[PDB]
Amino acid sequence: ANIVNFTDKQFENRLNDNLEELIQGKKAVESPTAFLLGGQPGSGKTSLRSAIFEETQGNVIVIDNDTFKQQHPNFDELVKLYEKDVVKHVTPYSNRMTEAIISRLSDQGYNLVIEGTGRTTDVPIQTATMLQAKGYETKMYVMAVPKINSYLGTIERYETMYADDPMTARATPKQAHDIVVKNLPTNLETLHKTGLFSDIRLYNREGVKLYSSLETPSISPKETLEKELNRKVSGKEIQPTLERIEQKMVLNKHQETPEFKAIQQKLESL
Amino acid sequence: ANIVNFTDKQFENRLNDNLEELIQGKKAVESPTAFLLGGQPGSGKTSLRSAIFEETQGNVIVIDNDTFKQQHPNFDELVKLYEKDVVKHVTPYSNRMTEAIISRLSDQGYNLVIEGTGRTTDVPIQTATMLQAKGYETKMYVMAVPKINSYLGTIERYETMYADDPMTARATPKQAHDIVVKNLPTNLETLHKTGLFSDIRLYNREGVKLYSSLETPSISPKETLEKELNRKVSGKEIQPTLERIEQKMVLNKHQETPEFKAIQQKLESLQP
Amino acid sequence: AVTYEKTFEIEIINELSASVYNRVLNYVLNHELNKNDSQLLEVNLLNQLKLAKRVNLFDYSLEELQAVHEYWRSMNRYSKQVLNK
Amino acid sequence: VTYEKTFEIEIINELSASVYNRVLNYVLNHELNKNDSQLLEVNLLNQLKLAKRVNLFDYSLEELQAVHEYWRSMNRYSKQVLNKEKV
Repeated sequence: ANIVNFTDKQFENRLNDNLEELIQGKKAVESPTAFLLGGQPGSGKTSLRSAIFEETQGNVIVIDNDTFKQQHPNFDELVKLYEKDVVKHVTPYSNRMTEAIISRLSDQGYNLVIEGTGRTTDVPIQTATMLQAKGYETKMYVMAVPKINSYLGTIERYETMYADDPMTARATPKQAHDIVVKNLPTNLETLHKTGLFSDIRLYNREGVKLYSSLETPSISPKETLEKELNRKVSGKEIQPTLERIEQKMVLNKHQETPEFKAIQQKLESL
Repeated sequence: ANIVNFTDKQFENRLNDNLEELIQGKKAVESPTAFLLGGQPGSGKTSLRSAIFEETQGNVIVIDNDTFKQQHPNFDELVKLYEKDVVKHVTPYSNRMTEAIISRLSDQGYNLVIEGTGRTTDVPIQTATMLQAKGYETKMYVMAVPKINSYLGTIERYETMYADDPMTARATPKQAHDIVVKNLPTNLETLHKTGLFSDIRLYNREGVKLYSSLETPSISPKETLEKELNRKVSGKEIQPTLERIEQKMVLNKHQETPEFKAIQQKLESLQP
Repeated sequence: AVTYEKTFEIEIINELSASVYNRVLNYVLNHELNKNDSQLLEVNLLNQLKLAKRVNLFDYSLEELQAVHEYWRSMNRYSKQVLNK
Repeated sequence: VTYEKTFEIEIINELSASVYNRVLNYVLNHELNKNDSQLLEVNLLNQLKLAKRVNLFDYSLEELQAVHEYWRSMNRYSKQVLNKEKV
């Protein structure tokens, strides 16, 4: 409790600014649509945002839990006490802020994009059900990317953030990446069966639609996603990324890590 | 085609942005006042802006010719072509823009501060006469600063600007400074005689009003200004400035210059 | 119709800008500054960041995205100096 | 007002004019829609306009030094974003 806590007034002032920022250039509509995202960390879900922005001709609001963590009223004091381990202390705030925003924006009828990994089915089911009760159509757009490419992506994201700010940069546990990779295929089939989503789609990093339950109702998203996740990536396709990451790690003075050494071998092994 | 020239359209678009920028937060009034500034380069005339801002409760527009020099449409090309001697090539543009801005803003009736050195008597006379014909009260506020302090000011200014951008920094030719110091005292008396200015004031570096023709109409501004221009500055007073200049010149790697050698020599003699 | 290189730049920009914006917003709010007073150094900065964030990154070229990324790196550095006197 | 603050203000005004003018020149030369905040260079121009609306005479020396750094950073940043060529 104490400093990790905050007043309703502090919460309110932040909620109001968040709302002001998010609705800029946006307009509520009669039949709103909510797009729940999915895909393991590193897959590149930003590509899904592009496809949805296009579909809605720009009239859509993206709700990303992570963008509110450093907004905790006492973030500065919390950081001085916990430094790199501050994240766990402010997640509650971010979670509450995220739910407050979704609730307010869905009450008004804005088209929404909800950042997510699809690690579980209960979260998206809960969200979709709550939204449909408010008159929303709900879709689920998910990244379908080879596990090796998304894993390298988590590493590159970290090294890049590190280069920008060594203070707040923090790696994605490989366990967190692998758990989504392992459960996502089965989870999408489970979601397919609920019929809650008008359309469940799989996309690659270039925004190419690889699957659509609306288009192929009897085809499960499972096998198609698994195939992509386990697809063997050629050295020709992977070498460029390896070198790019390698160079960033050298700059960050991160050569003495299993990640750097593994990239060296996997690279020299070509 | 001569990069020194520019189209009336280019001038017009810049004039429009300038007006939009300058009137922002200001308002034209029924009986406007214009303040013509005076003082040699390095005399810290921005201090005058501060006093006038206070007097007008912030409702005043500052017109400064120098702020338009790099606004020349082909400034970049002119900089590579003429380099260090580029200023004289963009002055035609800046002079034209400055007069256009003064004309447009005075047509409306905004309170104005016109940056100037007071090198001449005729420019401010013509300016004030033109303004009065537009319903303006015209005043003249001038910096009264020892010639050693203003000279040092031009050096600190150059070295400081150089530190921010070597390509943007330009030294103040000593003649630009010395000529004003020489003309000003007499020029102010000549201006005082015209009766064009409701008030002619002299301010020191600290913002202290040293003279006001309005308060003492039978006293000439000349002697008071000459006394401060020629005032002998002590070892202290300039020491902090010399130290600031040294710090910048070391940073700028300008130690191998007469100025620097003079600064260190002086600073050494001022040590306990 | 997007590239991985650009969408990756956008992801990084979105995380960095959030951090910078939040830092300034937090200060303005814990300090009770009038958000409607652009004369205040921190509020003026907040308003500039608001203007910077209102853009659509999906309509920028790779070069422009790299520029936006540097913009936020610069504001990350600047905000720290302005807030931490 | 002090000479120290006055000098800081004089430098700020000179540097800001340099940076603003560079940006203004580019926007005008490239005929960019000044009312389109989506255009990267116009967005920057508008931020600079916002920066210039402040009354520096009301700032402390510390606030002025921060403003001075602002213009140094925008001086650096503008040189990078003003990438497109042409007359």
